[PDB]
Amino acid sequence: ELVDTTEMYLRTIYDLEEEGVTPLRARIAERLDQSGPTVSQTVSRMERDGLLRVAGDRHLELTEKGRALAIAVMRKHRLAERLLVDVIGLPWEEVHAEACRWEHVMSEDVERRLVKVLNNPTTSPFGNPIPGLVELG
Amino acid sequence: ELVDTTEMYLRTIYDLEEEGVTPLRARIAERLDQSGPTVSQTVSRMERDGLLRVAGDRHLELTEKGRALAIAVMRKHRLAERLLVDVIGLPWEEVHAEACRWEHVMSEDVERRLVKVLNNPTTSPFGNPIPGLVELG
Amino acid sequence: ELVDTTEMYLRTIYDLEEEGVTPLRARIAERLDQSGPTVSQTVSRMERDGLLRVAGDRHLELTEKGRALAIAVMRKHRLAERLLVDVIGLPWEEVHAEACRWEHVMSEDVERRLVKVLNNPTTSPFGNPIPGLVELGVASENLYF
Amino acid sequence: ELVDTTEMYLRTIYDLEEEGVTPLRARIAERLDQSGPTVSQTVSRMERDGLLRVAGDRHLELTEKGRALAIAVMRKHRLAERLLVDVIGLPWEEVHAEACRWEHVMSEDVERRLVKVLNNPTTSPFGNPIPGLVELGVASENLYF
DNA sequence: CCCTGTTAGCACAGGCTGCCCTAATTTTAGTGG
DNA sequence: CACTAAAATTAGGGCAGCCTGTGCTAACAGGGC
Ligand code: NI
Ligand code: NI
Ligand code: NI
Ligand code: NI
Ligand code: NI
Ligand code: NI
Ligand code: NI
Ligand code: NI
Ligand code: NI
Ligand code: NI
Ligand code: NI
Ligand code: NI
Repeated sequence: ELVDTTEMYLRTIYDLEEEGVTPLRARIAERLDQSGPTVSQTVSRMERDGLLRVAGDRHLELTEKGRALAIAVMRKHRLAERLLVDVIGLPWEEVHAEACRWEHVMSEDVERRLVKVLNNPTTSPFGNPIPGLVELG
Repeated sequence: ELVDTTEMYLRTIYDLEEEGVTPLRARIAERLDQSGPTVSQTVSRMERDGLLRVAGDRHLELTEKGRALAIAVMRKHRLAERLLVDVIGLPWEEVHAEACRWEHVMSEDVERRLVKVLNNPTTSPFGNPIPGLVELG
Repeated sequence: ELVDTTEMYLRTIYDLEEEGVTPLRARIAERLDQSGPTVSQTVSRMERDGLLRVAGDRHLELTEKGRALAIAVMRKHRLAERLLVDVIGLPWEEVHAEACRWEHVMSEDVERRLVKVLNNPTTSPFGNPIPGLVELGVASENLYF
Repeated sequence: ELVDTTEMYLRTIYDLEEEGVTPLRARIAERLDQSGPTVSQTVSRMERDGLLRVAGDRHLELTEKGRALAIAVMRKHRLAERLLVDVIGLPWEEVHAEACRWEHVMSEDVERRLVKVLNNPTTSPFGNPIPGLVELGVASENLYF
């Protein structure tokens, strides 16, 4: 359903920072409609796997490793949204729902093909900036 | 890694019908590169859920329900292939692999849009036909 | 350590009714020594599961189902208490605490058999009446004037 | 359901030593009707708490600490079995089941009273030896050749 | 040997509920001003 | 009302202990070049 739990967690956190709200496990429990214990356990794993940390104040902070992955996903997300509006012609309202699944399967090759095809876009079809276009190459 | 195990088993069984090769479990192990025990388990799970059934000769055959579903995943896989070649301009030797993943996240909404935008396609860029177009709408 | 939280909440509520005190989430807090937030949360599950209802004036009331269980656990508890004292010879100061755990594991089969071997007791050795002997299936009520 | 998971695991492994059957997580899954992943996760927990170790060949081996506790539970189990047969008269088919729950709530105080009241039983009504009475402190090991 | 499969025993990811906590805050009830 | 003590909630956790899906090797079974 999430298609890829880990990435959804990484991207959910990114969203939170973007939204200005403090990233805590409760914020994720709500947004992904999953039990409290599920988020703790999924986050533990991501911690175990050097993707993030739970600070002393229980703040969620991404590691360099994790922030790299998170960016990659948001980048695909927003490239997806673009592709869906400019080219495919999917109605405004459903573009996000669709991209939420696509972000998890697009390769970086297609990403780079989209940059060309879509005319060096720098923003989602909503004003939202596209992260890490530089590292994409 | 398959993204969707079930759907991949379905499309694989479909491919085997298309190619006219005898549909055995050993056949799914080779292509999906899993172990005999692994594919037997998963198959009997799909049997449990009424997607397929093992005959007397151990022939895996799709149910009514299971056939429909497969057609739909093949429809996606190949429309994805069209889009990746005709529009995105992804190199040829990589379009399948990419669409192997995209097939599992595409919405029918996106499918109907592809039909229009791709100018009523009937085949993947590789040649093979695209099924389920009528069922689509 | 409670062994069964739910049965203990019910039995607690029943002790309180026996004793005369109004049954509030806050009494359970003090009896079972648990945090307020915990006691409210546990009570929601029991409300969810149809064991009790929290009334408009915050009173805790047992449902037919809840009351049934309450008695069945009390009955188990004072039977165990009889056994331990009259048969097993455990020192008094431990027999309640023991019964507090045994109450959560004893079946109705054992209970019935206990009634016969203890020569039809009607009270725990502390004197407190054994409830639910009728619904258990081993006695009928016959009034004396 | 099991009343206390850990103790049931310990006791089940101890059971498997008695019958001389190889102590694998798979056995536990079967006997307690639980999924493999459940027992695996729970066994890690008990490893982590010094109750047992998982050998290189996956054999489950009780640590001294886990063993003491397991004997202590097995002892309660069978003491309770004697009590249910000799004294209470619970039907045979229901006795182990009842004991399977009693084993988890009986104090050692009760175990010692039961040794007296049951005239120093050495065996459960099923024929199986009651282990750990020396540790209980009611007897002394003396060897016969 | 090979092909194809089963049976027995694992791995880990990724879901869940029950039941316990502090802290901080808020709400409900009654005394007294 | 005002003010407070008891009562309860909000907010964010903890840990134990359940589950199914989907992946693996080993060991073997039986049919066959
Ligand atoms: Ni911080
Ligand atoms: Ni979006
Ligand atoms: Ni997503
Ligand atoms: Ni056939
Ligand atoms: Ni293809
Ligand atoms: Ni695929
Ligand atoms: Ni009332
Ligand atoms: Ni008592
Ligand atoms: Ni109790
Ligand atoms: Ni060994
Ligand atoms: Ni037994
Ligand atoms: Ni037990």
